[PDB]
Amino acid sequence: GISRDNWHKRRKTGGKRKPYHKKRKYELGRPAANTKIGPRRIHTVRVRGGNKKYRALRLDVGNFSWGSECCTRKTRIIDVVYNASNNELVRTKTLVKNCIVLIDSTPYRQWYESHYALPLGRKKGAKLTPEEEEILNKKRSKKIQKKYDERKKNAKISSLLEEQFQQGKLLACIASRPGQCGRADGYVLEGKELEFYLRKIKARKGK
Amino acid sequence: TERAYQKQPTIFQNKKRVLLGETGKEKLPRYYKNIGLGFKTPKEAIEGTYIDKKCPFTGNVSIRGRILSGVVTKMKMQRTIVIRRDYLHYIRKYNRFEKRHKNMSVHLSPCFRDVQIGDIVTVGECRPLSKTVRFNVLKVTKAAGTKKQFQKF
Amino acid sequence: ARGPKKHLKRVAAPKHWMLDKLTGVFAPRPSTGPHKLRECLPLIVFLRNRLKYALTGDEVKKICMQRFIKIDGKVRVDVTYPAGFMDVISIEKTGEHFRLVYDTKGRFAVHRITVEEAKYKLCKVRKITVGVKGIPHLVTHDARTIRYPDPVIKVNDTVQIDLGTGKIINFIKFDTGNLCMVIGGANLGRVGVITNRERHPGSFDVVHVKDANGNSFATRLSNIFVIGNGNKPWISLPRGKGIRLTVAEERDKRLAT
RNA sequence: UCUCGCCCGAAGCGUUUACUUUGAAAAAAUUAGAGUGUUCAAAGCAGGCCCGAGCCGCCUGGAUACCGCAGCUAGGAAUAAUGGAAUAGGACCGCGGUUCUAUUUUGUUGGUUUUCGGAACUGAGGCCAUGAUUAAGAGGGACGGCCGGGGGCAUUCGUAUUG
RNA sequence: UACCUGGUUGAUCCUGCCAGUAGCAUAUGCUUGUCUCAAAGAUUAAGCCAUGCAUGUCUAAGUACGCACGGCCGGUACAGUGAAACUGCGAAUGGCUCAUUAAAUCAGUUAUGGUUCCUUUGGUCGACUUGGAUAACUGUGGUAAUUCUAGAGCUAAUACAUGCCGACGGGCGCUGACCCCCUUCGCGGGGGGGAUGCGUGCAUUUAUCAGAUCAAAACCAACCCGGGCUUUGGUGACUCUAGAUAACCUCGGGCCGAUCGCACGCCCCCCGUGGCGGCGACGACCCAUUCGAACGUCUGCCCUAUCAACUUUCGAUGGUAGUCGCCGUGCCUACCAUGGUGACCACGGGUGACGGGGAAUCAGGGUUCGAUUCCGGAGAGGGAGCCUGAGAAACGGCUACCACAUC
RNA sequence: CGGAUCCGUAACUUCGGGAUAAGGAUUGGCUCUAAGGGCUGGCAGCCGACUUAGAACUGGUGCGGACCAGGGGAAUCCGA
RNA sequence: CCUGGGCAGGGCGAAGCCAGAGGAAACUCUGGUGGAGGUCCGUAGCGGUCCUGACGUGCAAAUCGGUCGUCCGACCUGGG
Ligand SMILES: [Mg+2]
Ligand SMILES: [Mg+2]
Ligand SMILES: [Mg+2]
Ligand SMILES: [Mg+2]
Ligand SMILES: [Mg+2]
Ligand SMILES: [Mg+2]
Ligand SMILES: [Mg+2]
Ligand SMILES: [Mg+2]
Ligand SMILES: [Mg+2]
Ligand SMILES: [Mg+2]
Ligand SMILES: [Mg+2]
Ligand SMILES: [Mg+2]
Ligand SMILES: [Mg+2]
Ligand SMILES: [Mg+2]
Ligand SMILES: [Mg+2]
Ligand SMILES: [Mg+2]
Ligand SMILES: [Mg+2]
Ligand SMILES: [Mg+2]
Ligand SMILES: [Mg+2]
Ligand SMILES: [Mg+2]
Ligand SMILES: [Mg+2]
Ligand SMILES: [Mg+2]
Ligand SMILES: [Mg+2]
Ligand SMILES: [Mg+2]
Repeated sequence: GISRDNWHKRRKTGGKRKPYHKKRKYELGRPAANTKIGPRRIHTVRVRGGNKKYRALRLDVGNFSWGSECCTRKTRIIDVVYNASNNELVRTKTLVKNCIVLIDSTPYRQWYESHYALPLGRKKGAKLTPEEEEILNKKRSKKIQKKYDERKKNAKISSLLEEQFQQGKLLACIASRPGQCGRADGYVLEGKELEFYLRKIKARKGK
Repeated sequence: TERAYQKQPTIFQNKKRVLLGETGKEKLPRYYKNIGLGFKTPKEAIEGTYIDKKCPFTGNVSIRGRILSGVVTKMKMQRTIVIRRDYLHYIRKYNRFEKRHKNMSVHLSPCFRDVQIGDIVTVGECRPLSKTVRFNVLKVTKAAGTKKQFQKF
Repeated sequence: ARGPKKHLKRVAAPKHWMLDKLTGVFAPRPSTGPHKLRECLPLIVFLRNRLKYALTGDEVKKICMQRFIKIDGKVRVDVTYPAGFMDVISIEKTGEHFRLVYDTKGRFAVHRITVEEAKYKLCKVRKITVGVKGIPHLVTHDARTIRYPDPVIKVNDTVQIDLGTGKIINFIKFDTGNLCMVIGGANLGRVGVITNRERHPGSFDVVHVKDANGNSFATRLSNIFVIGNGNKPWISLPRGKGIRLTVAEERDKRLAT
């Protein structure tokens, strides 16, 4: 019975408009489904024109894009911090279109090893994890190609992403609508946006 | 600068320029849209700083439909001003005119500086930006009298 | 109201169908097709009212489902199928091959055409696009969406189309000096040489055209059908060259009788 | 301007109106009006020619006009208001330097430097007949010889009345 | 027909109104022979309704073992007509009324590049037939009954569902053992081939990269030949269409025919136990046209000031993010700013106000109606909510309250 | 009824009042969130005050939990 | 008359002052600051309306319990 109509409003001045419709069908309103961080649970919604809308009541996994290196991987959602539109939704842990998600940084480690070998984020131990780090021995000139990938491209993921990879968490901005398409899709906060949101989260934890 | 929670229109910032170590500039990757219609994009949208969703030269606001002209009356509303369109109305019985005006609101893009009260501005039809703002400021025309004058303090 | 309209009144029917007031209340509603309602002509109007083949509409409904009347090569089972400007009507038994061009008054003038020209058909390009796997498509005002058309076709062109295979041939562009025929507005059915186009940023450009014996008229790009190449019409057009002379000249023609 | 193929098209293009002449502009019915002997007429859009049935028939109409006001286009420049420059922060021509990019030719690729297209800033002089319509039997202000029971404050005089 | 006349006074002239005059459209009186058209429960009561009708629908072509009819008729299911039902579409059009409604609806003009769209028209569509369920039907019933229905048995399909074969694997990308040539004593330096493993198509959801007007050079290290070469389209604009890159593609699961009829012939031959299959109804993911919707832009509405300030905690105006919606929208939420309108009449009331095209009235100018047959809006006693469905806040659909009202 | 917070307040009038007019809602417990400052430097770091507002959760509708504590309105006569 | 002493907390918010808006001017409107009063609720203090309560050979030859009126003043009170 929710009407998003614009005929129950005041005018440009503030004079009251007289009601004469009966909240017609082409101006529907459906209640909000605040998407949690539990398991996967998506209902369907019939749309005018027979289309199908995917209502995500709670989500676990998502699809997230690294910004610079162009690597998009599947990622389990950890936590919701600093929605910056409504601080109640931070406590509620609600997924919305422009929200921030703690990416579990595990599926980027294997790609960073496979493409930018001699990796980092390995707790500064250098003795554990028999990953098959140095087993294939990199026989042909593709070892030199990986040397071009590691030294000429120089692999700089400077100290913000260094500390986040050592902590295992990563900061992400959602770019999809979880209430419309039912997907937790987003990108990784990189550089200036990353230090901006990090300053905001640090100030929020401070004061 | 920015006094909000995020301002970044379309252009991806990170080219990963870190190869030997240099600061460099950051005003180069700016989305530069030309509206067409024989109307020049001002240089404030070239070497500016503002980030606006509703700007005709920066945002995704497509200018279509009608092209009108008003006079700037008030500034006191944030990033949008109120114009006045004076016009005459022919009446069949008495066989002469009368003055009528309709004060409309219009989105003033922050590239247009020197927007002092009393100058004829050109406006263009767009999508509904808000409840009362449908037009968009297109070109500031009039110099509003004389600009040479200066006073004490 | 709720949903689409489904009936149609004779009074709200368009003028160019030559309908009546005393005969009936409802008008034949044209079904959805490749032509809009203000620029179409139903088959029941073409047979019952225009050629005078059947007095009632039920006889037309019987014969169009007894599979005689076909449009553009294939048989239309509907009694109220929409036709339009520059179409080929052919019925299968005698020499009855009707082109639907516009009369100078603004009516659907009948035109019996030889089969060697009735096999072919001109059609105006409505727009052009690209699609699946990067292939080009062309959209016709006759709702023909043809893939892999040509690279040398502007939006406002006229391309000859085949009726048997649906293949395009013989494209002609919108150039100063081509022969065109105005199809919409107050100057419909006006055949004249393209004289001048004037572009406007308000998405409606104007075109001044001239014809024979020194006359000129202005129209809009949404109402122009290019028909020839420099006073060389590809289609034979009936009742002279399609010219509105003068009401006084029509009275003089009637006095000449 | 010859910027795109000695003249022509396109584009630079109006500072924006008010007023007028075109043209497009919409839906009909209705109104005026063409034709048509519905037995006239109100009507309707019909009908008319040759054939003793023997032409497996022909021809034509179902137009036009108005559709205020509002919006679009192309001309007109009289009347009605608007700014051009006046602390010059004027308009034109061509020279000084700073500063910036794209893509053509050096046979290509990666690195440096220019001419070049122009945007941004700045310095000096010359060119303008160098720029302000004269001053309403319009108006405001100033002057100086008066003017008047004009107004306010204070003063003086005069009978008479009453005691 | 650009039209006046009687009336104040003992009499004249004037301002002045009253009364006559002529249509219009409602009612009524009197009277009535012919004929052609012809409005007609609008004004008060959008008050209440008994009764009877107003929405159903079959092709050679979805499903036929109905007990109903009967082809000659033998058997190797089904020749055909076929009531009833499952399925699909329609019942969101038409018809009726004007009670709300005063920039609200409408009307002229513009655009959706900010959206959806049944059907039609074109493009697209690269396991010799699988599994349960059920109606009609047969018997058994319930109460005073409804267009009421449980339970026993049965079988169907384009109702529901599951689901492979074809098709060579082309080509691309990442890894990739190994291999070819030159130099170096070797290490090493440079160029060129290459099986396995992983993904591949369209649409959805992301993120990234490249994307059109411009002509002369000066050097450094490699090499193709005898100084010398290479490229999607459009608008006025785009974050348009179309490319490439890495992943998702959501069980309430996007597509990639387990459909149906027709008349029938041919071929290699190892039977045909296989192909040669032509036309036609179903929507099938998507893209455009078409029917229409939707919110927008400019302009236009009667009377009233005994309606001069109105709007804002409960959004009034704007900005930034989000929610919802088909999309842009203070439509909704959180934060921030104090805005927005008005003496050119807003705001607040009244309308015996649905808006127009139009109708009446004969100089011109105007004045008054328009519920009414054409378009658009609103409602089905009041208002609220909603399934199905592309389209409804539907009412000859449903649910609950109020007033009536039936057995 | 009684305190406090947020709405809303009439007849009349000396325009000051009437007025805490009248009539409603909330009030507990526990977690949070936001806002309101000082001192050090050529925009950064340390230290503490008790207030207000909003949100969620929960208890047998209980919440001024004891105590503290205005029943109200319409009138007449008289005296300001 | 002289000389000393004393009166918890809240509510109403006058003059004056500041800022903003309107207007040609007169001036008006809004939000604060301010703390005026023989001003309101109310304690101590001072008096004593009602229960015509308790006593009524009582605590008392006039007192006690609730309920009270006023409490910055025309206020209460000691000593000379
Ligand atoms: Mg904290
Ligand atoms: Mg009279
Ligand atoms: Mg209807
Ligand atoms: Mg009414
Ligand atoms: Mg809010
Ligand atoms: Mg008249
Ligand atoms: Mg008249
Ligand atoms: Mg509407
Ligand atoms: Mg309705
Ligand atoms: Mg009724
Ligand atoms: Mg109905
Ligand atoms: Mg009914
Ligand atoms: Mg009182
Ligand atoms: Mg008291
Ligand atoms: Mg007293
Ligand atoms: Mg007192
Ligand atoms: Mg009192
Ligand atoms: Mg007391
Ligand atoms: Mg006493
Ligand atoms: Mg006592
Ligand atoms: Mg007693
Ligand atoms: Mg006793
Ligand atoms: Mg007391
Ligand atoms: Mg007191």
